[PDB]
Amino acid sequence: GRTCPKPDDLPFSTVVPLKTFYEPGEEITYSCKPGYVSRGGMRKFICPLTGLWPINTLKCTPRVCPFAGILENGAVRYTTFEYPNTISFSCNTGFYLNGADSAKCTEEGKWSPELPVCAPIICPPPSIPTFATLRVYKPSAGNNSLYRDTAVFECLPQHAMFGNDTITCTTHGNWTKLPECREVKCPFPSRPDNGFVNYPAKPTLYYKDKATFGCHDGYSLDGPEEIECTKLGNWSAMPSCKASCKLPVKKATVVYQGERVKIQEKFKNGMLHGDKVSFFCKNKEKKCSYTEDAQCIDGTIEVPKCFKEHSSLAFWKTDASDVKPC
Ligand SMILES: *[C@@H]1O[C@H](CO)[C@@H](O[C@H]2O[C@H](CO)[C@@H](O[C@@H]3O[C@H](CO[C@@H]4O[C@H](CO)[C@@H](O)[C@H](O)[C@@H]4O)[C@@H](O)[C@H](O[C@@H]4O[C@H](CO)[C@@H](O)[C@H](O)[C@@H]4O)[C@@H]3O)[C@H](O)[C@H]2NC(C)=O)[C@H](O)[C@H]1NC(C)=O
Ligand SMILES: *[C@@H]1O[C@H](CO)[C@@H](O[C@@H]2O[C@H](CO)[C@@H](O[C@@H]3O[C@H](CO)[C@@H](O)[C@H](O)[C@@H]3O)[C@H](O)[C@H]2NC(C)=O)[C@H](O)[C@H]1NC(C)=O
Ligand SMILES: *[C@H]1O[C@H](CO)[C@@H](O[C@H]2O[C@H](CO)[C@@H](O)[C@H](O)[C@H]2NC(C)=O)[C@H](O)[C@H]1NC(C)=O
Ligand SMILES: *[C@H]1O[C@H](CO)[C@@H](O)[C@H](O)[C@H]1NC(C)=O
Repeated sequence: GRTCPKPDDLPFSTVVPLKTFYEPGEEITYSCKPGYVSRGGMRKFICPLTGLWPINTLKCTPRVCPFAGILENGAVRYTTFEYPNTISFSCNTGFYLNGADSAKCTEEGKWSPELPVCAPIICPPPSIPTFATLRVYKPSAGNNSLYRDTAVFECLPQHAMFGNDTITCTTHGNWTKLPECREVKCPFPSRPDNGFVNYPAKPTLYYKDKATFGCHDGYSLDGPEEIECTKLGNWSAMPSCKASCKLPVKKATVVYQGERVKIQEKFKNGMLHGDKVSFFCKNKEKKCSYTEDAQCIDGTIEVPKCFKEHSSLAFWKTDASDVKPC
């Protein structure tokens, strides 16, 4: 007699019992693999006497979990909400993912784990470090603060801050490291020789306290006119009063700050400490002029040896200042 051959292998199905051949009368059963369903309902067949399995209308397709394209305030990386695909989630900035970051479409046709949700990241109101007060804070959400919000602290009078004065509301619901408010004092500043110094009239001096200096006519300051009590208990700087220099020569064109000037004119009232200048002097041989420097260093200034000061009443030898450059 005849016999039916092995059954055609249908997509996403299972046949039972699956033999390579059947006797007329035997029965087999197609079933969609788990995670699939059929536009039909599980087809069974009995091997005909002809030995030819009938036409199979069985079509199995993936069960489809519920639409999950939208994630309020977030992104949903997906392909097709059908078994056994995986879909992942994430939230826009400001929000955190309250739930699993991904989920699969189970063979049952539901999402596992249950779809997550994006939620607003928040920090509770911040604390005030000792000896400080924050003047930059206002709840953005209820009694609390939202992501990347800020609060700014300013220490208390006579107290120095250590660490940024500004804190932000991090993704961890907590704020960034807080600043410190220690109290700092500075010793009184020493008066400068040939000069004087001033500062608040009180028992002790603390952080951010100002002290000003100066010098008697003959001298000038070699440091800033004003200084303050730094957070490290010492001062901005300690200026001294340095002696000015009398004009080195009677008449001469010199370079002061890259420009030519009449030295007797520029420093009519003497040169201050530090003032630098450049003298001109020719190079006999090549008949051109070059320049060397000099500077007022506390009452003294070394005019270059190469310099030659021609007298006003002589003039008859051209000045180095007027010789072509070298
Ligand atoms: C805001 O809120 C956060 C809570 O979520 C909080 O936590 C974060 O910051 C803390 C530290 O402040 C973190 O804990 C530390 O993590 C360090 C880095 O992690 C390591 O992990 C890697 C794994 O990849 C290992 O390879 C490393 O060896 C290491 O273990 C870690 O080094 C710290 O460990 C210590 O090391 C010390 C060294 O001398 C030891 O004394 C000490 O005993 C310990 O061994 C510590 O674990 C925490 O994980 C962070 N968590 C998150 C989610 O960010 C923040 O601190 C908080 N911010 C503020 C300002 O409060
Ligand atoms: C006010 O007082 C503080 C307290 O000492 C002074 O801090 C000192 O600052 C210097 C640099 O400005 C630090 O030097 C550091 O180490 C060596 C110096 O040989 C070198 O690697 C670098 O110069 C480096 O910056 C020094 O460590 C630091 N003092 C201490 C104890 O740590 C500050 O300079 C004073 N300010 C004024 C205006 O006087
Ligand atoms: C945030 O905290 C405030 C506290 O200022 C709460 O305000 C009041 O209203 C509540 C009503 O449920 C009371 O139960 C609180 O006792 C009362 N607070 C004070 C100080 O009297 C407010 O409810 C909180 N708001 C949110 C959104 O959490
Ligand atoms: C600290 O505050 C922020 C960073 O947190 C930034 O402005 C800078 O790094 C610091 N600002 C100041 C004023 O030190």
